[PDB]
Amino acid sequence: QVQLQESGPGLVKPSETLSLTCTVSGGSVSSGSYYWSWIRQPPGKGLEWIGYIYYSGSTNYNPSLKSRVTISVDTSKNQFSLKLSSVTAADTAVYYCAREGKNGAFDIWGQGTMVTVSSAQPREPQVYTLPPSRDELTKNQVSLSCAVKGFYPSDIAVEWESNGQPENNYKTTPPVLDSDGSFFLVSKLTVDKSRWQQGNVFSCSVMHEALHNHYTQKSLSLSPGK
Amino acid sequence: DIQMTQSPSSLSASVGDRVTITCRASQSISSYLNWYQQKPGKAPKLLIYAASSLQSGVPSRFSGSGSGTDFTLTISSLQPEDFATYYCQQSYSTPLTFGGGTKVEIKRQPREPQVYTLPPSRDELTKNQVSLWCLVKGFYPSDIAVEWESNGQPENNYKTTPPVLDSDGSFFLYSKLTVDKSRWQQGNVFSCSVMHEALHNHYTQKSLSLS
Repeated sequence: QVQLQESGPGLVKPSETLSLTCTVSGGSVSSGSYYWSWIRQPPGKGLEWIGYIYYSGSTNYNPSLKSRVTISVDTSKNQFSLKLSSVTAADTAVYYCAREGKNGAFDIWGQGTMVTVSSAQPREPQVYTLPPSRDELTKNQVSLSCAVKGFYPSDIAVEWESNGQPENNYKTTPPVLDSDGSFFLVSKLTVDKSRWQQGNVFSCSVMHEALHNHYTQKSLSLSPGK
Repeated sequence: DIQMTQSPSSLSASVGDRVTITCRASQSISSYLNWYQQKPGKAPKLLIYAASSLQSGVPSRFSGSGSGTDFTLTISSLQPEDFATYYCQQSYSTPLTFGGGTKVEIKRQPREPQVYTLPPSRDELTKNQVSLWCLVKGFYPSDIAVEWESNGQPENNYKTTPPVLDSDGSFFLYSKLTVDKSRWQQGNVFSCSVMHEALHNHYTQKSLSLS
């Protein structure tokens, strides 16, 4: 199967250029009948088609974005990149790279990479773990909360782990703009009550560009020997 | 530039119902109109190309009809995993344009919210301000309002996350009330108030005070 993943910085200052590169793996970029293209989606908004490039180098751009858009091909690296110049906050969105298939269009999409356009400086997230409420211990499953607040920009990732192994049964709220201009969110990990009371140690992992090594961990356990 | 009109913009349907989405083009686009499925936080997934041709791996419960200017996507019997937002996309002339989107929510039965108050983490007691937490989970439908009060008066410095769909079909959210550390340490009692149609008298409260 062919896969597309996208890279590039997720915070550019206004009136600067946006650079993104899509790396094609499991397939060849320089094959006719495919149109390597870029599509962006602002948060809560719809899908906007930017443009495509052919492996020869020919380009079709959206007229609204012309004079600011440059899409290129590097056949020697199986890559096609996107450049967007003189950027404003109206360009803050999730940018997808996709290929236009023989039949119809857009049979393979990328994972999406969010780019925030702002003059503000990155804020480092504060991470706090919260044990389940005492009232919840009457239920068969309990909720472990990981609060992440005070970070900027909103692109952030939160994972749960226990004993080095991933814990899957968790959901995370969307980033919420706080009163000071930063963002916060909470991740709720649901585990069986028995695991909490036996003293199992759970770990909340947070990944963000403003953290040292883009990573931090906070533990959360019922410590009965206390 | 071709405008793509999608209707209805939002709809809730039960499991097994037939779903019907309308996609209208400003001009004739023959049979070049693809359908996509985008689940929350995920990239779109191609469902139907041409107007009725099914993409490999898509279940047969998806079907598309239409030609020219009027098109229709149809799910015969809705499944729980089909909760997503659906887009139509014209594929005739540049610039390529997508529809406005149709969010398909799942119709089901009301559920009483569980409300839980959480004191601040010990790590936060180094700051001048602390965060009081109110978790509201297990409720349906998503229409809910959450307020904070103390000594009968509303508290202003609070933020509430949007409802988030849980793995069992219900919703949950968190509300963060930020208060001065001095107010918390003196033992003031704060209350999280929740109004929801599945509650008795459409109202409930949970208190939170320093132990």
